[PDB]
Amino acid sequence: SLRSDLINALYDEVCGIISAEGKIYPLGSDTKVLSTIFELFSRPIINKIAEKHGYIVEEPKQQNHYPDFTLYKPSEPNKKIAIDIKTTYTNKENEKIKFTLGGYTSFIRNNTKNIVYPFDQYIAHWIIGYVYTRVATRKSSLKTYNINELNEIPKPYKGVKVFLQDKWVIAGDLAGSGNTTNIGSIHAHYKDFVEGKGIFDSEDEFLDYWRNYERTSQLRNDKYNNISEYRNWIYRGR
Amino acid sequence: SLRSDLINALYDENQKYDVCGIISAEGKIYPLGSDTKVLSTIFELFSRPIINKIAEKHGYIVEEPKQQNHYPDFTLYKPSEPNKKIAIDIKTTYTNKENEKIKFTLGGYTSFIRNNTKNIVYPFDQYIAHWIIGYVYTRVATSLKTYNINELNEIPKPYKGVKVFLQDKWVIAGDLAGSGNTTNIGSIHAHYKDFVEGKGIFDSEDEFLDYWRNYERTSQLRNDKYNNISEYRNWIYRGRK
DNA sequence: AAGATATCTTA
DNA sequence: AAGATATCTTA
Repeated sequence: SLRSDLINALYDEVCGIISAEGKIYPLGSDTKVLSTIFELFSRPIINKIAEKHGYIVEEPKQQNHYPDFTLYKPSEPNKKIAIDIKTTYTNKENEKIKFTLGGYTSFIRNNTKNIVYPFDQYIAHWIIGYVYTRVATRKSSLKTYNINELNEIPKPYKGVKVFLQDKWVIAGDLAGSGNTTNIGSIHAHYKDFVEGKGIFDSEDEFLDYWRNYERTSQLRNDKYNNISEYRNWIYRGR
Repeated sequence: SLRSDLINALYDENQKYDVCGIISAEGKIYPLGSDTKVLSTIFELFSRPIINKIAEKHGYIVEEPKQQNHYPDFTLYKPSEPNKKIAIDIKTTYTNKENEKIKFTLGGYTSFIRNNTKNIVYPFDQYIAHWIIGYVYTRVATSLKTYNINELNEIPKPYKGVKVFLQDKWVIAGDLAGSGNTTNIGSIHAHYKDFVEGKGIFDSEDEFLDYWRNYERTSQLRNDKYNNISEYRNWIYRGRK
């Protein structure tokens, strides 16, 4: 399928930035550097596979718009797939990780706000999750290298494990961010996201929970703070 | 001096080299995207080597943060003068037309400029200078195809007119917010050359710091207090009340 | 001014 | 949970 192909290609597949003159500057250790590194790394892979499956690939023509990639075949343009690259680290393998999966106050409550095409034209919402182990930056990460010095440039990451999965499967009930209100993924191990061991029962339960989520913890206290407390709410009448 | 050196280096180095992509240890080159986040990381990893060239030339030690969200991007100093560090921070912005006014988000106003050791590499009071290295670039029209080692020139870039400057945070800060939920200090909204000429609004770094330490998070709690420089100055005049 | 995009630390 | 890091957008 398009999916079996994509995840199969991502799996089978960086030391720094290069300039037109020839200089290559090393990478920094902050997450803002890696996110960009992974997003870019993913761009020509998602486009090669999409082609293969007669899909068109689009990107936000406008900034601050979800998702990183919009996919669709010409014919059936009302059936669009949404792909989003996410990124998180890990200090030591096996540890539990979590992802921030998007705002619950935008394209999930308003159909046009902060998204390319109306929320309703997307049939799927995948999450290509990248994970990496943190590694302290190097002094040598501060000098420029040359095309032939390449195999010597250190990187701020060790072992990167990547997974692909439907958003709601890996979504949780705990908020991913406080002030910028983000949906939070499950806080589990890597293969739990890979085996899709989530907590929500259906796509619609996922949206029902988050679409009904209150910002102010006070209002949330007597509404429902988690999955458990949610279903009760359900059995009471909402 | 260290400063004029840094500036002159950021000019000449940035005026001749263009970053057109990321590279793999094996050879493959991946093009860039046209969105600010992508761009703002480039100019960040780009300056690091220069700030390190010149700092070394003046015998200054350089240090990047230890945690993933600590200010500033670099801490300079002489071991001969510890409690005297220089803080450098790179900011980015964009313009559609070449001759527009710009504006940067100069960090938070409720973190370290309000609390000594919150979100900063070393206590705030251990810094003498706080510079900003601004990068203004120009958005262009927008590829998704991997270019080989011998194809650097075909690689299109999504920016067309980088302009950098180094100036003091306080000199260029304004009386308005740069962000709401992320409580950021706003810079002056002015034409590029003004950031270079230091045509700000605050009379001293002393006035800058106090404005931002009393700025109430919301217009409502503000109106009775103060919403700009003139109102701040009347408030001060009226007896900080 | 006020909230969105992404992701993290502090506890 | 909340508030930090950066920057944008909308009104």
